[PDB]
Amino acid sequence: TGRAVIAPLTWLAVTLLTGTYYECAASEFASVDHYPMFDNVSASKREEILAGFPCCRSAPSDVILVRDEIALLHRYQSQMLGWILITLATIAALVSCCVAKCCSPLT
Amino acid sequence: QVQLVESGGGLVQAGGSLRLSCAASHMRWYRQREWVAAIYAGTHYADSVKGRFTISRDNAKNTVYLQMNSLKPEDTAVYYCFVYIGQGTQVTVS
Amino acid sequence: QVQLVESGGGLVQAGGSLRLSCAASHMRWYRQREWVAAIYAGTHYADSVKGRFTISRDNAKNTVYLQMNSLKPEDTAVYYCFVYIGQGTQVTVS
Amino acid sequence: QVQLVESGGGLVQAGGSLRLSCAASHMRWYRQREWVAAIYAGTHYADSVKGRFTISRDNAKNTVYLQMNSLKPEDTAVYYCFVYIGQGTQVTVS
Repeated sequence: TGRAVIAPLTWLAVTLLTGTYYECAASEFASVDHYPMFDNVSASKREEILAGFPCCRSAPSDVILVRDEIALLHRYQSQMLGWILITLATIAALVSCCVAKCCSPLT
Repeated sequence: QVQLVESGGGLVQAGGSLRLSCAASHMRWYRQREWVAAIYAGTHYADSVKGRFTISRDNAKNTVYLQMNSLKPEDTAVYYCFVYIGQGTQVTVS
Repeated sequence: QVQLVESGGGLVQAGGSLRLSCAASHMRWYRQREWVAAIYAGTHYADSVKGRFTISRDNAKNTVYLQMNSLKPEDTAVYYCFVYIGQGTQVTVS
Repeated sequence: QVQLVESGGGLVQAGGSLRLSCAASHMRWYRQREWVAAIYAGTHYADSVKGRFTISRDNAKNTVYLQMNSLKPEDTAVYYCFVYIGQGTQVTVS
């Protein structure tokens, strides 16, 4: 089992460390209540700009700094997620070995 | 029911000053569409128009004033108002 | 039953102003054929004429007005209207 | 209840001296936004303007005065006061 799962876990850890997948995946779930500039009372242009800025739409119109911050946050969050996963994985492995050393009839 | 009307426009040559007033019955200023300035008294200015533009608003008159100094022909465009979209008035510099 | 008739053609010197009035008995504007502007009061312009031409329609007169500002001889062409192809008028700038 | 208003600016030729007076009802100077000088009565200055600007405050008048010497057109900017942001005044040197 360990050799079977070592490849996808490495895949997931590398992807979460890189953070680009997390950036292009969790951008539309960002928070806008903190930013007064992202009010967008129309309730429509907010989501299109939220989905469109992370990809290639730089648009240096006094917005980039704001978007930069959000990216950083996601990156930070991304790292944490990856780290957490690794820790949990390790713990699981240990407890699995414990089962292999508790439920095994063999000496 | 809130109506936005742009006032104070016209034609001013290079080196002059212009004042833009919008009546509203967190404001934004735009030109064409290019973002210009926004207010909360906290104020923001675009880099392309930084060092030149000034925006202020007073709650008593429910009007927003934009101060403009040493205008140049490079900013020949119609200015719109945002918060609902204002009518927008054309301003030309020659 | 709807015929687009355009008025305002002739000869205008460089840097002048002209009004091309198209009467209709979501409109588009083309020049020759190249797209110029599109209206519904949202207006769109090509980057060639961005900030130069202004298109406005009114349902009271069923007419569409395009404002030609900062005219030059380089833009000498014939302007057509589209909803059906407008006949158009040739505008020459010297 | 504390308000900051700037005074003493204007147009001054190169090589002259000008006085900035700000009314307040530990102050720093900003030009635009670049930091200029700070006060306690110890004062701190930036290298780009060091040796030309001197800032002093008096508690009796509850005002801050900055002495600018050998002004040049290269530093043409509007100067703001920070303790809250002052309105500021525009200075131009020919």
